[PDB]
Amino acid sequence: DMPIVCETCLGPNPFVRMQRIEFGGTCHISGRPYTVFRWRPGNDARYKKTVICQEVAKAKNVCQVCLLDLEYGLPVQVRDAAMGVKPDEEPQSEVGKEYKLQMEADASYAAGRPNEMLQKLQRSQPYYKRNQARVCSFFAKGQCTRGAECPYRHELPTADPALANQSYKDRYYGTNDPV
Amino acid sequence: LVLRGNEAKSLGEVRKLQDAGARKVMYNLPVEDMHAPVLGPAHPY
Amino acid sequence: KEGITRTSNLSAPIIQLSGHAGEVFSMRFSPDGQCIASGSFDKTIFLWRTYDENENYNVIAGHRNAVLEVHWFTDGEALLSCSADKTARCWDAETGAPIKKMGEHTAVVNSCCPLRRGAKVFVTGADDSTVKVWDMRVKKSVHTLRSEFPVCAVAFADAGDQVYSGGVDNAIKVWDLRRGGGADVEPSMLLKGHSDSVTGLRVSPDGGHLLSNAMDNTLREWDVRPYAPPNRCTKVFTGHMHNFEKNLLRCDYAADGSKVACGSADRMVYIWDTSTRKLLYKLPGHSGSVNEVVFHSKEPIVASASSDKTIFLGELTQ
Amino acid sequence: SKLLQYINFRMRVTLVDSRQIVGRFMAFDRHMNLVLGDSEEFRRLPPKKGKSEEEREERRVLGLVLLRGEEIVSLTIEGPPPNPGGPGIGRAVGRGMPA
Ligand SMILES: [Zn+2]
Ligand SMILES: [Zn+2]
Repeated sequence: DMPIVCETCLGPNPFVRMQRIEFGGTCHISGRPYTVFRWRPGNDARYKKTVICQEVAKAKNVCQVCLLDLEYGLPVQVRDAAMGVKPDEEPQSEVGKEYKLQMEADASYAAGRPNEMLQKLQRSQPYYKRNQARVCSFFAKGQCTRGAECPYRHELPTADPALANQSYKDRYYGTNDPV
Repeated sequence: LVLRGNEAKSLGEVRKLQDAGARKVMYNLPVEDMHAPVLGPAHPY
Repeated sequence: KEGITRTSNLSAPIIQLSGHAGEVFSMRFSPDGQCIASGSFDKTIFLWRTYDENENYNVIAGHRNAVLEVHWFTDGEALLSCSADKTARCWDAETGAPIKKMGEHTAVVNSCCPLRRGAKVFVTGADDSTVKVWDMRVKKSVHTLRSEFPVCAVAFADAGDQVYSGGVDNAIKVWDLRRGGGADVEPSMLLKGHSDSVTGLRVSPDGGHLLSNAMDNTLREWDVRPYAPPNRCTKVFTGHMHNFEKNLLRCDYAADGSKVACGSADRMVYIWDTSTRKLLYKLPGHSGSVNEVVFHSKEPIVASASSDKTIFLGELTQ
Repeated sequence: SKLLQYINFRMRVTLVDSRQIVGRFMAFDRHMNLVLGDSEEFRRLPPKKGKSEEEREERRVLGLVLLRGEEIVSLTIEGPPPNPGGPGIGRAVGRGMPA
């Protein structure tokens, strides 16, 4: 009825026009058809859409968009490390994952003292710069004709080359998440 | 006749509260009944 | 179970009235308390029974824009509807026919109040800064006064010779209509103390007190007794809200003068005890700004109308 | 004519010989013909001193009568004529609360 979203991934505007595409995608983790939500966080933003199921979202207390934790905004590793909790038991397989889901249908993150570790390692103001156009792939190759008009960032990619290959399932579960 | 009276009365049953979870209100009560918060240590969340 | 002292004859102590298709801007109880006139943004008037089914037995149409304000006429069979389509309309309630449609105003006819003792006469104040008095049987308007700022709320006094108009100009005015048979009369009384616009005006059941709701998020109570202190301001109420919606949020007195109900923009039905000037009921349940609240003529029943296309209809327990 | 306002309205008639006809109005002709339902003839007998003019005018009951205008002189009124449910619902609902 409403996305489960990082309040950074709603941008500065207290008013949000968001598109609701029911059955608009497959959860990037449970592979399930779910209701997608799409919106422009702010005027400098792009159009971000939810990436995972609503359940698969509220299991690990992560945003449906950035897959970062909901309380502190750090990847699911960094929060699981400071939470000290076991490795993910949840089945990687989708037969397994859907079986776990159809079970939990028919029948730990809210009650922790605020961990100083996570608090120490988090951003004070919101990373709105995460809600912004990708980089113009034609500006990189030098072949962009769209000029300043391009809705895509006219800068070059300045990124760790082991990064920029991140996996949804791994940023949601917490295994070899390079960030 | 003034012999002795207490303030024990007007409390008890009359103050009709709702369950700390219920998201409906079935009857129009005063603000101190229907509202007037639950209780207890903020909790951790 | 729970057996809490059923006040009214209504089937339940909280009844939601649905069937509208727009904001509900103003409502009114029949003088004999067994009818509801609900005027919606959908330029339509639903007529509900107050008992035994709550049946909307008639939908009267005929305005081309939102019916902003409705009262009943003193006998309860004729209805006065005021709208945004610049047209105030007299209807027969039992029948479903319109009686007299006067459209003399140039802009949205925000506010109206029909006189409760005397002839069939009602005031209407609209966006043209003119508050006009309208007698039933003549087809011309009987009076026309000109302020400079668009008229938001108007009421006709208990006794029937003065008119109260309040608007965006930070001061509510009382005018005398028999003192004025001319076209640029100057105002008789200047009730000041609201810090911005007035939205709703109700005449007290004795006629000595006037209730003003203001987007000063303040309810103010003034006395209209011609022998008053220098400051006619008596009472102040805090608690309700006005927001960017700037809807026509109104006032009401309980039929006994014991409570005062305001519509608010925080979706809450507010009911203060006039005496202690404090909040008796703060009823939730509305999804849109609460436009007008009406106290049932006989029982302590309160019915509210919201900008959420419904009307809650219930009784007060304490 | 305005005696269209006058059909079904009970009326009294004077004849030239001054005989009185009281009945109710049914139909009227251009020739001042009339149709009297429930008609009775009140004929004025001479007033014999010591009695009221009002208490002994000879009443005959004629029944349904029709009146030729040629001897119709005057007509007056005698008395009066003788003798969406809309798309609304109301349902019981609690008021929702935010906490
Ligand atoms: Zn997010
Ligand atoms: Zn480009």
